[PDB]
Amino acid sequence: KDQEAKERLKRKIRKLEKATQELIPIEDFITPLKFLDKARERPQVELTFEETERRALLLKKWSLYKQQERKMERDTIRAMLEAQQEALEELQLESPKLHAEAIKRDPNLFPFEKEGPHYTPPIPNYQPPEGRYNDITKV
Amino acid sequence: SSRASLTRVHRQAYARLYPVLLVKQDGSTIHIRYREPRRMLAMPIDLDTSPEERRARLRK
Amino acid sequence: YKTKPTHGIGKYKHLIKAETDYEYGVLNIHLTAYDMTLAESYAQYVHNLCNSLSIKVEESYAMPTKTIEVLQLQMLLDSVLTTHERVVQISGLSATFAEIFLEIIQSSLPEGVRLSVKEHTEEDFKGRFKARPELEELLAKLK
Amino acid sequence: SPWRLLGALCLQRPPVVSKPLTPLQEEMASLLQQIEIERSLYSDHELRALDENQRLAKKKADLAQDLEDMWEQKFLQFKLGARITEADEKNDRTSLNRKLDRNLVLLVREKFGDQDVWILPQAEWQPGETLRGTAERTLATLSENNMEAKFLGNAPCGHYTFKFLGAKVFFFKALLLTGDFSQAGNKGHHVWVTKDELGDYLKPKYLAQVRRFVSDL
Amino acid sequence: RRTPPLGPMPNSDIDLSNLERLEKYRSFDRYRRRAEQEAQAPHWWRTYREYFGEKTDPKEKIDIGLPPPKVSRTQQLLERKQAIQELRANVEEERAARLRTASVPLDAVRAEWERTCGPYHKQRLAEYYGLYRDLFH
Amino acid sequence: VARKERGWRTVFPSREFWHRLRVIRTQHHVEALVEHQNGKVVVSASTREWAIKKHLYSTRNVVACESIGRVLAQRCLEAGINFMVYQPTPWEAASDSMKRLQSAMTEGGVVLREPQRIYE
RNA sequence: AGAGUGUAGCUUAAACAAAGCACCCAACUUACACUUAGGAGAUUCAAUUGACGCUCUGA
Repeated sequence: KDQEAKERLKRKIRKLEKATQELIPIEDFITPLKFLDKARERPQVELTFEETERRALLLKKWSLYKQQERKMERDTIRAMLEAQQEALEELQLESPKLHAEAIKRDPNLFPFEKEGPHYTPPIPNYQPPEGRYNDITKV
Repeated sequence: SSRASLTRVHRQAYARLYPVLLVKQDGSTIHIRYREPRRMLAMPIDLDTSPEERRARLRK
Repeated sequence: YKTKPTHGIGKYKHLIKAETDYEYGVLNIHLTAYDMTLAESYAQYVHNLCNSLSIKVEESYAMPTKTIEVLQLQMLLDSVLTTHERVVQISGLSATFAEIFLEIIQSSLPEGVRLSVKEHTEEDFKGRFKARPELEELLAKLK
Repeated sequence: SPWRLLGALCLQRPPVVSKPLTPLQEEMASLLQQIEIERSLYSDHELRALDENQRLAKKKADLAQDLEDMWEQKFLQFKLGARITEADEKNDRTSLNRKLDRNLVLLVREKFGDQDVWILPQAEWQPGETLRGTAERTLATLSENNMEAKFLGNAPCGHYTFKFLGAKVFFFKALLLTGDFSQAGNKGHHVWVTKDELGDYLKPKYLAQVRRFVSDL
Repeated sequence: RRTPPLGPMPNSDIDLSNLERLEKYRSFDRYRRRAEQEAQAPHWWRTYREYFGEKTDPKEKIDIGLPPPKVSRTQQLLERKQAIQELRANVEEERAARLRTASVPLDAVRAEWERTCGPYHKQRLAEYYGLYRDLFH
Repeated sequence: VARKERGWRTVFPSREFWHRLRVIRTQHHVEALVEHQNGKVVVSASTREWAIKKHLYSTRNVVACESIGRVLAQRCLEAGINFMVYQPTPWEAASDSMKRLQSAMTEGGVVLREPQRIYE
């Protein structure tokens, strides 16, 4: 009884470990079953020539804007990198050990946590109403 | 900066997602696209360690 | 032909892949936000700028979303919200380069986002698969 | 060969509110909302509204509006936070309330025997210590309050020398998580400032190299 | 047995210790372009070219003929840039392009072609048909 | 009656022709070249050329490609070329730009099919 | 204040011209990538020689 039970246990555990673990489905890549109803469909207002022209002009202007943004981003990052590397090579020339010390990593710098900006700053004295939250998830 | 915020919904068969405000416990305000055209949600608070302080906030 | 100088002209297997400090293991980047579209767009921006910087990128995937119901008990009122989570895996980022990398990411970070950056752990990798309870029951039986 | 080596910390506070959008980006956001409502699918709100309107139409021959009215009323009643405070921009330059949209950095009142200079804080390095050590040492010496600047990198951010005999300062960079303005009466006038106003403040050309180094964004 | 390579073997310039940092052929078209470029590049080993190619002498073909006029390249490029400036300044061309309804005067294009760079094309056609090799050897 | 190099069945560009059309779509301009089997060019058209680009708005659009096609058909009728071949890739052929190019050349009076060699 | 330098980001590309590469927006794609369809770019001025911009070297 003892040996048999232990062997069955261990073997079943080994089989489960060697089983191909499935992946939890993502609800974002699954269209709700209640999205295919033909009663929802909306009338499509045909677009005007002038409105479509405005759309295209806006799109191309924004493309120009974004390429300018990435140009200035390139400029900033290149300047920062070259300046950092100049400082680094100067420190290497001066102190031949502190440059290696700086090149050394540090674990406390890997785990970071930060929030994003807000539409408005926090109010000094603001309390919300009394309520509670509850998470809902499936397998 | 914040530039990649305004975007197209990179998904087919997407329902109505209307803009609404979201209020954190700290009073911070954030934009959130949500189903129905509401104007603000607010996050409450539940738990504290001080029993008498919990009772006080319940009174007030 | 072997004897002739033209030997080895066609071989390609050595061209293609076969199948301390300043050496950073595979790092993971979690991005949690209420707006799936904002999260996806930010992850796409990050992936594109990484490809531009020629920094290696193992894979990017979505963690299981989750919906939370919040109810105010002054009278009973209810509401619901959702939270989406994206994840990226990178490697090979230099020491000094990581500084400006993270700095530019923080600067271009848009509102409504919470980003974490950590070392990739088996815990994260196993938190994706279904929490199969069968193994837990068998383990308890063993105990 | 009289030399001297200094380490300095440059903390950068990120803004808490988004940038004020360009009109280009504004009309493109409006256009994106338009395209989204055009190519979007129905929601429960639209379902209930439309089918209740149809029920009313049927019952005439035989709610969503109230909810949105109540929500608009709540929105109008609610008070939002203030973005810009011109009063603080004028008389409270040593504060955060003046600008929440762009990143901030401080400046200290420094004095030297050879030349009085309005520059960024620094400190003297001694052998048994790291440059980052000197950095947080300057931080603890100047802060005198409940604020910590979280570091981001061990590498050097700036190299700047000057002679009289020779002094060489190395700048590291750091992130500010928290910050106050207690002990308001200080000798060193610590003042959070942006890049353009910093340029207006201080002259030097090693500092101009600092200007071209630091990111505008 | 083995013999040393006569010339520099292909794919030798690249490095193998570093492989993932390298940039790859993201596109069949990129690979194809590089392929034909190296194809028309000469080679020391035996190839299709020295069997089915005509083997024209290495010396250029002699011509004591009419030289081109001395056109001021600066003013020429300036006038061209002003023409295209006024073109982009025009208003209907973007609609015509994005609706795919435009055309071009064939006669004007032909005249300007035969004025500017026609003779080169005609020389090419002549040496293709072999008029030069047959007439002037 | 000429002999065309039949073979290269494993390789994509088939040498089984007499006059081939090669189109090049760069990031700036568009080139089209009618050439002989030997690799020698017969006739050319290019958006880089002034006589053609003076008119145009963009050197890369469908309008540009179809104009190049019409001009190259006119030049083929100039040089006597009326039969010729075109080796497109799948997506290259699926692209509507050179689709309209081919159509325009056909209305111009050129067929993109080479007659089968005669010999009994 | 003195030395060097100088085509859009790269190219010892330069007649028939400012070419190729790189890059950007959209679409497919989880995303990248590919592909399609669209987008902006320059040789500072006077005759290779000088004078407007750039780096370095000093206070």
